[PDB]
Amino acid sequence: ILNVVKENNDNKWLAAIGGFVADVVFFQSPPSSFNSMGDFIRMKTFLFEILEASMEKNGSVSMHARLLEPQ
Amino acid sequence: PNNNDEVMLLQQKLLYDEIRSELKSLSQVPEDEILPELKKSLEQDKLSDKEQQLEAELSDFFRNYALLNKLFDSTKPYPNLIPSANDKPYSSQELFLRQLNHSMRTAKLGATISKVYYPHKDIFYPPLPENITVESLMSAGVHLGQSTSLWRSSTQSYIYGEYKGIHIIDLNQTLSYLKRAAKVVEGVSESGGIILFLGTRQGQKRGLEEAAKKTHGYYVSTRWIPGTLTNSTEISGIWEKQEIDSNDNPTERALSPNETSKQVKPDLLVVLNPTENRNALLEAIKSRVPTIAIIDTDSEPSLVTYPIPGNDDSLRSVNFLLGVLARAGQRGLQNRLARNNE
Amino acid sequence: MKIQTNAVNVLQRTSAYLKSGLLKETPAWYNVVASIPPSTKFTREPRFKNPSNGHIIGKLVDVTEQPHANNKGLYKTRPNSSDKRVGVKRLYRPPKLTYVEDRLRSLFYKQHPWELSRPKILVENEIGDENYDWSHMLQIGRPLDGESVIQRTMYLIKTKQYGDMVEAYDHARYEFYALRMQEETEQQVALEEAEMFGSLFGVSAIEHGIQKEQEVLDVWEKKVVEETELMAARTSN
Amino acid sequence: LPRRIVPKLATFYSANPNHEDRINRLERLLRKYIKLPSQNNNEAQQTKAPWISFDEYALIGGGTKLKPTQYTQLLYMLNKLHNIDPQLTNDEITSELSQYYKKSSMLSNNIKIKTLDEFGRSIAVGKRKSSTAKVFVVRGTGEILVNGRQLNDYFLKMKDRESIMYPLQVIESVGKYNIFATTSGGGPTGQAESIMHAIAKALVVFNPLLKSRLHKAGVLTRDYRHVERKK
Amino acid sequence: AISGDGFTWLVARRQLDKRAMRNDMPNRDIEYDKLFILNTYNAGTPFNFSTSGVMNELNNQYTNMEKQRAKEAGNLEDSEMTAKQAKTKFIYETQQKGFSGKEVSYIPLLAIDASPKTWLTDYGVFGKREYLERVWDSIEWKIVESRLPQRTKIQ
Amino acid sequence: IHVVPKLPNSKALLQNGVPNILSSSGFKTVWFDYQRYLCDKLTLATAGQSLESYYPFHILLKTAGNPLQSNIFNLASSIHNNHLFVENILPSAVEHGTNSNAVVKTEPSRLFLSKIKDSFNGSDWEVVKEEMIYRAENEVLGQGWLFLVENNEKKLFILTSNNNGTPYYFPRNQSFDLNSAISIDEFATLKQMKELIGKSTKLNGKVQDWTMPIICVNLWDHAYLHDYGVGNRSKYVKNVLDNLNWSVVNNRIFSGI
Ligand SMILES: [Mg+2]
Repeated sequence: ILNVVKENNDNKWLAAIGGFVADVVFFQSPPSSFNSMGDFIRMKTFLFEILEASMEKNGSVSMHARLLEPQ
Repeated sequence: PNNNDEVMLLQQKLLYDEIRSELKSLSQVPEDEILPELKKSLEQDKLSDKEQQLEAELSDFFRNYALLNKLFDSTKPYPNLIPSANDKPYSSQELFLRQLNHSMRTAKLGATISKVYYPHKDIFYPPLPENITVESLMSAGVHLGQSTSLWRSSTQSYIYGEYKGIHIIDLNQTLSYLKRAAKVVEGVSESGGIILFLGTRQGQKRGLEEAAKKTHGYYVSTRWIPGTLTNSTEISGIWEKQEIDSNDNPTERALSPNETSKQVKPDLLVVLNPTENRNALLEAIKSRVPTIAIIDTDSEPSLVTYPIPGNDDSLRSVNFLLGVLARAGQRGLQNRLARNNE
Repeated sequence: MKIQTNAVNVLQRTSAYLKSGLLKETPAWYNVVASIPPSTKFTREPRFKNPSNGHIIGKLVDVTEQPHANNKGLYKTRPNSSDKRVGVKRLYRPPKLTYVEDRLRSLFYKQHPWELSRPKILVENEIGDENYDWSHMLQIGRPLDGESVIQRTMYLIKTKQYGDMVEAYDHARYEFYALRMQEETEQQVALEEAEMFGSLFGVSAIEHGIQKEQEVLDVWEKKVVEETELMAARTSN
Repeated sequence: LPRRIVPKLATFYSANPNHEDRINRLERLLRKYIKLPSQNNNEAQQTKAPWISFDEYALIGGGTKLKPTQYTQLLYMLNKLHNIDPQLTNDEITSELSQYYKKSSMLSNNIKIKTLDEFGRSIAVGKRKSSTAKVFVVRGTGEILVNGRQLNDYFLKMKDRESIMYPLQVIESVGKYNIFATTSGGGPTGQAESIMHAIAKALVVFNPLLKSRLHKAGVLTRDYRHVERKK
Repeated sequence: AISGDGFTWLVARRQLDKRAMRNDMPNRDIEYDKLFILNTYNAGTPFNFSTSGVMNELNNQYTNMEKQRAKEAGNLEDSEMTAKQAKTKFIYETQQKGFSGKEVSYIPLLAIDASPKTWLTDYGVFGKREYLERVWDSIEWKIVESRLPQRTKIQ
Repeated sequence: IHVVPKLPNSKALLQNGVPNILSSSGFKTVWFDYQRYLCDKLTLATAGQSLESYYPFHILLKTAGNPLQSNIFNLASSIHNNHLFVENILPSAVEHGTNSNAVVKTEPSRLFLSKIKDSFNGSDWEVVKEEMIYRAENEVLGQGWLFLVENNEKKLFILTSNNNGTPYYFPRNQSFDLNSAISIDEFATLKQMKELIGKSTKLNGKVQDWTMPIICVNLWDHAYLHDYGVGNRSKYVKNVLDNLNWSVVNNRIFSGI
């Protein structure tokens, strides 16, 4: 997870998965490690689920993920 | 079938280790424990006719090969391997030799490789000048000249065209110039002349050393001392010269101090990177030494007797052209040594 | 730099030394150089054709060869200013080599940017050994890549199966997609089949990236902390 | 039949033909035996590297022409060949390396193992300033005599007494030895520290494995400081 | 792509991941969400209900057995064996879950044999693709359509 | 380009096959056709890449640890294994084409029969062959390979692989078929192997394995079907193990001279 606050104006955070920047949708709540870590959240590795992958006309890949949290 | 032979040795080798191990055990025991008890036994024993045989046979056997002998004088592969016990696992050294055995036999099973370029073969298996094609020269990158911005327009006649911001050297001319240069090397080698290979760009040493070795020539890979030819007595007089016969074998004749100070001038100079060796080229001109050099698009052709148009920046291109010249020299040397035999 | 004279005339200067007697003994190279004379002309040579596209260099189209009107509707009755300028320089300037394939190569990699990410080896093996039949795209000895498409397109236009270059190019592109899809499946399936028989792998590509990112993110953590403490002290001023 | 004079070395025209020829010979060996593994005792830091001095190599490596970096290059290749595993080495490598080993075979060492005497005593001498001390260390119960007198009588300063005890305190053997120290010259400090130095040197015979700890504590180093005539 | 023995299956995911009263209504339970292609190797089955979780189940036995031997030894757990086994178990589970529940089954509709036994005798070493081309031109799609479940029109 | 190696006495092999094991048609399938099939696919997979200049054995080692190069690994492993099998079942490794030699009586060496007794609790070679035939029939449901291997501890043991499983590198032996059910003991072996691969510090996650094959038997349908038929692979393995070329098998055991 790159940012500790959802992308401004967007309801989704950003993740760095496999050399691509994806939009991560959380189940309901954001794990508490976010507030705790803060701006160092990128220092930790989380598990994600890749929902879909799309291709835009600019030649980018629109990867949508889901922050699988231990439960 | 004959394994027992080796087994017989190993048996002795094991026994030898046992004898040595317990020789060291008795070296720790105090003499007071053994000596007096041992002497007492002899004081309580009586020598027999046979016992006496060894009383003097061993005295001489120890007075001949231990005392009155000359302490000095006026399995071939890996002979220092310490084999491990048949129950113990392989040692690190044995695993290395076990892998080497696999590498020779099994490691190359399954397929052979064809039409693949191996860099070392340019130096060790150079082609003959007559078998060189434009394709071969092009495969080595000899056609790739300098940036058109760095053009020395005196090379115009060697240029085939410009492509991707560089000048393309005409390989048809490179081949003709290379063949002419190769014949010169062969001639000088067959005549017994001194051929010096000069190249001071990083990585050229390996090619330069092998070229000199197979032509019985000389090379310089580090630095051309300015004055090596024009100021030879102040630079090279101290180094040793030698006399050789027509077979290039040292005659062993001691040389008079007069003969050991005389300038020894190369009969032919080959320069891999002439743009960085202006000093050597000018000395060659001053000393009337014919020269061969690879001439790139930014290099001056008239500074050398026999130019070879070609890329001088790639080690593959240089080593390809050097290899051809080196083999040409080798053939000249072999033809000179053959005419001496017959 | 001046055209040098003394490098190519070593034989003649040496011959004067020998004839006069200044040099007693003939050098070993002397006979060899005499039999193989150096080239000593060092001239600039004209060229009348571009070897790449066969364009003729040095030809002037006379007004008699342009009898019909031009795109503007006007006839040409006299030489223009360009026709009256001497063009000797064009004879001596190294011709710019051009190839139609270069245009297609740029197109292919503009349409398929990620083909650039497939590493290419520029080191040649032996150009003379290439025995390729471009009736098919796959060839023994070379990879499947953009060049396979370009050479296939040229064969189609050369055999006149297609007339327009675009149509031949599109035909080759689909052949390329089919081969790329069969290889993407052979690799996925091979991995799947191996794991099903007990193959174990230490580090995956995704794992390799995570480890490398951690190494960088650890150094970045230290510096951030250090530079967020110098700022606090410097700002306190 | 016809004879001619040619340069002896292939590197004749180089800056240092003698050094380059020797380097080439070593490089050939390192190429021919590139596969041979290296010693794993190198991690154990085997204490063997008797290579000739820069000046000695200058006799054979070009004399004045020899440059320090050229000597450094020779050592990097001599060590690499030397560090090949002893079991897997061959004669060729050893033959080439023999010419570079510092010659110290005709001569021998001057050190004989120290041992306890007929009465179990370790005798060592120490010096500090102008003072000297000869101590007799034997296994005992911590009894000390200085010139036949009690320690508290001869040395009034407790810091001098503590200096004498320090070597025994390092090996934690204060109550395991009887010391009979004899000292002369200088003053109380020189004598107390000269005894300290002599006890440390005498304790190594009882257990040579503790020499490293004694050296690290600094009791085996002879203090060189003495009164200097003003200059 | 299959190197040795195996089968390429045309399957239909069963939209009955509820597990409640499962396999009680030959129509309400025979409903297919989406079709898929699946490869099985050697004697592998395309159903996935009788074999999903096998490794997770065996993994949990191994950890418990190792944890009980550790207790006999008397060890204070570990720094990352409880966090590594947990992650291994959490991934094993999340990768076998269904859209709603964790009962994902598949209905065989078609199967192509990849074993060399089938095609080596008639087509040779180089004719597997020729075999697969003639297989496609030899499929009676009536039998496949018959096996097809009824679509789950929850949409 | 990877080319099919030339085999000794190839004219005889193309006329009378391999006596007592394969016919002429059977040998054309296993070697002249399948080896060509593998080498061509390997060349297409590796041409234009650094792997093109490496022999198949080195390719499999280089690619053994790379999940997405498994296709290249399978081709390299199969190519190496097939020439290991064709080499120890070959009438004569030396080319007696102009010598017309018809007397090749090769028998197990003393070192081989000494290591067999040491590693198999005194079992004879004949008994070990029966265990090898049994292991092949019960552990290799489909395609695979049967090996007699030697490890770093001088012990000969039997390894079976599924499809193209290398004997050299235990993480890729493919000795357990996970399509079917596995016992807790087999899962323990897999779990222990995974732990060893995780102890390696290398960024390539590779371990050291010094196992080497001694005998190779091809259990693929390309080797037996045409001559034996479905279900008769145990009669094929029996013939192979009874007609091995022991000049090659003996040379594969390290002696140390
Ligand atoms: Mg250049």
